[PDB]
Amino acid sequence: MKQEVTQIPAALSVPEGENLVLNCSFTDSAIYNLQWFRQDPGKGLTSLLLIQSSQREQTSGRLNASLDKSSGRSTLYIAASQPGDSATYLCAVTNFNKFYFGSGTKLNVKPNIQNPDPAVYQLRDSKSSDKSVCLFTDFDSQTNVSQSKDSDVYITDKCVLDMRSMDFKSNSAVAWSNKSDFACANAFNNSIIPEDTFFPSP
Amino acid sequence: MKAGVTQTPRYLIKTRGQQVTLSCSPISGHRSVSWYQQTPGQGLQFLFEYFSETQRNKGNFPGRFSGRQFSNSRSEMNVSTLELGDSALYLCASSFDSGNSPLHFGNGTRLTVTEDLNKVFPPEVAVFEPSEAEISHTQKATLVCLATGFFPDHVELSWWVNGKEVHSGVCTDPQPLKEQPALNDSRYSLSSRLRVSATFWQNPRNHFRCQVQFYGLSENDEWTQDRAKPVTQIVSAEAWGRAD
Repeated sequence: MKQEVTQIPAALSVPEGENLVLNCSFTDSAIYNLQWFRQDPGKGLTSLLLIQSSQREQTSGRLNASLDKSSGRSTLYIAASQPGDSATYLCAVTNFNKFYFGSGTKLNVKPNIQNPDPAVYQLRDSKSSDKSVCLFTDFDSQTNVSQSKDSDVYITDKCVLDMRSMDFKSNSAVAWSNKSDFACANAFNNSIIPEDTFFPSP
Repeated sequence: MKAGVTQTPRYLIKTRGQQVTLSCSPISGHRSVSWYQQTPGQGLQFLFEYFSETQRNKGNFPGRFSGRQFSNSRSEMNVSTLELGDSALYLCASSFDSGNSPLHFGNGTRLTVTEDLNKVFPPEVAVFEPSEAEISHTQKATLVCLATGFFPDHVELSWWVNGKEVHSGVCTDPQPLKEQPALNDSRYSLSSRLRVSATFWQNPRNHFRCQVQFYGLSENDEWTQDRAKPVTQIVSAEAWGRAD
């Protein structure tokens, strides 16, 4: 028979501190081992757990995975999630003479922003660039950043930085363009942003 | 201190029809070496496993994908008659015994297959200094670095403050944005942020550098365009702190 490995959800966004559940199913129960991995962007895979076909579970740290071989299922439980858990999580099984990987769960664990202070700032032009650059920053993690209506305005998704020695984390998104009918006042107009967002006078 | 799984080369750009050979050295004491192709469109797919110099298991790839293993457990794979869809991260994994011991992965060889080397461009890199309003409102100062117009997506962006690589206060986008999302060999853009205290930014002795390593053409690639040959290179931009 043909092995098929299915993982759900495809993507999971959750607030830090919450427990998480990652599901893996396989249609051919004749496996030797099941393994869970994480993968960060720009990197290879890191083995988290290997469950032998004769075992029902394995634990390391905050991770616990069950295996129900006859049912064709494994569940990875991640307790008390942390931002450093953000990664793609892959389920694989080892069959008699083949190896098969699921398509993954992309996990994003969002920081709790203690004191949101949403604002859109204009960065200084560079003497060596022709772009105008705007920064939407310090919004809480429930805010969604959309793409522009304009194909020549570029907007990134929210990225979390951690100023470690200040115990401070913040979200931001960057917008830029080299078109002339473009201003920071209007850059994020296609996003639902906080009504109290600070727009400094240019 | 102990070496992990190593892979060489890191990055390759080839035209259609060419061939490549990739190498992997397992962790010392591992004897099972496995290769996998990871693409956005098909995910991670098994190529083949070697142990004690012979192929033990194999996937479903056509014969133009081949492998081998030497007596010291190093392994090579080869791909002949390269096609666009062979663009992928080629990952190798070592294990003491793949049947009951964990797989340990390398970081991969990133291969991009393109129709034409004239599609290859290094990044332009710029730094944008912080907003006055940010500094007055928050007592913090965000620098932005933009890397734009590059192809393929073979870049590494890093920040350096007074000559020391920093990760605190940094966030780099996980993936680049396609500058023309509908074209297959569109150029890419990437953004990154470095946030520091206002006090730190206000010291003119502090020096900030955004570094982008771009991995491009070989010295053995022919180049007949007027513009500069897009070889492997570093493109950088910098700033100094500024008082009031």
